[PDB]
Amino acid sequence: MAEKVAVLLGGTSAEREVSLLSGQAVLAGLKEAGIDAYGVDTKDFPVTQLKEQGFDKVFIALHGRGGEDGTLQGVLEFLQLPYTGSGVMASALTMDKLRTKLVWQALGLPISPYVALNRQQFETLSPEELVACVAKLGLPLIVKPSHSVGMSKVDHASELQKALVEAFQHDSDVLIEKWLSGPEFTVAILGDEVLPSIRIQPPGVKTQYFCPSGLSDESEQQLAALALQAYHALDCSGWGRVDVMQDRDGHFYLLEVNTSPGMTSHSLVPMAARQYGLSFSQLVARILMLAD
Amino acid sequence: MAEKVAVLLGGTSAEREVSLLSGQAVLAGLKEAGIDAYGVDTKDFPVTQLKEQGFDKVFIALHGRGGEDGTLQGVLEFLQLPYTGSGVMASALTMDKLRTKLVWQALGLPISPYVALNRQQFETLSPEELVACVAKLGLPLIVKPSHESVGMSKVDHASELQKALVEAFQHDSDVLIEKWLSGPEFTVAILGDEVLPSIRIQPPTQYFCPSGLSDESEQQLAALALQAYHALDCSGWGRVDVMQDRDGHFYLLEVNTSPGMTSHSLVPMAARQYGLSFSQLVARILMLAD
Ligand code: NA
Ligand code: NA
Ligand code: NA
Repeated sequence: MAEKVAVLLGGTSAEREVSLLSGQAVLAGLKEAGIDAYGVDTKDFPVTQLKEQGFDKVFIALHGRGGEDGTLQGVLEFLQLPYTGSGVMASALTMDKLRTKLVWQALGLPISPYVALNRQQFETLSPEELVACVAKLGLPLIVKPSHSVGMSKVDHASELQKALVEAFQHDSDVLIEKWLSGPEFTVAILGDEVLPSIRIQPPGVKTQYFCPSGLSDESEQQLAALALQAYHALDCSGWGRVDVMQDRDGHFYLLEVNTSPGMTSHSLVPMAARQYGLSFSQLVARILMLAD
Repeated sequence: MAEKVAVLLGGTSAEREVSLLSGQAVLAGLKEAGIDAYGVDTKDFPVTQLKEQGFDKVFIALHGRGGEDGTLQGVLEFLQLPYTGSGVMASALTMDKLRTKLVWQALGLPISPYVALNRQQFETLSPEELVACVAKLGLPLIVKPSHESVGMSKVDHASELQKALVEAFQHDSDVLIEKWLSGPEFTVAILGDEVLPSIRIQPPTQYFCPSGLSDESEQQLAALALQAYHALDCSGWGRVDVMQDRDGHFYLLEVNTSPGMTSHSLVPMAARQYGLSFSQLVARILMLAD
């Protein structure tokens, strides 16, 4: 009757080294709570054998490709093992910045004005026609692939073409967004509970996090309700984090949802959890409890 | 070495019997084109061992749960085998009728008026408040769960709504109430970047290909179907289902990411009209997997 829990960690993606640390910490947190957990480095053990190996339940602490993008989640649904975080559709949809935006937009949720361009339009249209496509966005602009690399800030119209070429190296769909002044915030969600937001200050020569975020009580409440809508819009469950950006006018704009967040002692979700009053061990036991 | 190709067929879903027929036909079609293909009934053989067994490539001819919903596609991505049809995101997004509609709607593509309801609203609101939520849709109405038929009804009078909502909320926490459309229904098969000839569907069941539309209407529908398909990130192949209203406007219904491939199915019928044999069809679909 007691459950054997596999903590999937490391793997083969670019984020392997961070995932080893998330996994190690999750493992020690689950053990502290009395959970019969085992570390499973998926670089050396194939996730297709988890069931044969005796596991009843899975905690996902991989990041990036093969971890948070739906592929692993599909394996686990095929094996019929319960697992933490979001299902197939949500894990994959949250990787696609265009379709994430489209869903949010149809629900009237705030996103930064933008224009999407596919490959066929890029090949069809002259640099001057492209400039006219995006004129209503004003300046400056952010150009990026829909699926980080290949991103540029465009300060005037003449710089657009170069930024579009670079972005179309990596993808057949590209986003041109109106630039936002910042700062950036992230909001962790655990089950139905929204945790305290964190303000992020990225380096300029190191990354700094502030929790409490510094927002007014009224702003926090708006941001919390917004994050929760953004998360439910994409059909996320279990847990995740919503990244939001402020503009000069103080309004929030939705960036993305991360469906397998970092769990190292320096990561964001543990920081918000601690501020909410949970120990790391309580956090991980709660995430696991939300898998059924 | 010629590539060894696995044709996944049968499985354990409600559509097993149709998938055995699709798979049998695909198998014979691929062999006729010179492909080294083998039938693999996934009820008896686990898909997680396809690579160990020596397969280089996969043709998906399963339907329904575990075939066209992203889970199988995730196994195959993990194993790094190329496979036919759409990837994980598109396979799974096409099963979520709410999100499919939201994406289409944000792109300005035509869908029928509708209201979405979650479980918390259903528990919160009185039958009369629900009737008022959907009054703007008029009558009759189609009530259905947001994910895969099972809990789906036609509501002819306001008084029937509650019962139809109860039934739908048996199977899902999100439910769609949609305005009924006078028809007829069409389906548009897509193969790579090529749109095939539409088929008109007449429920009593009859299929017409050519569909009977004017050249100009066919062109619009073809362009519309292609946008609908690309909107949801589909690739390889699939079918787009579209419906007319009384004034002839097209409305998008759904995209099917692993269509029937029996000798009597719709995609083979459109392909035959386009000038392809069934063997050519399946060889094309396989070629689009890389
Ligand atoms: Na994700
Ligand atoms: Na699908
Ligand atoms: Na009209």
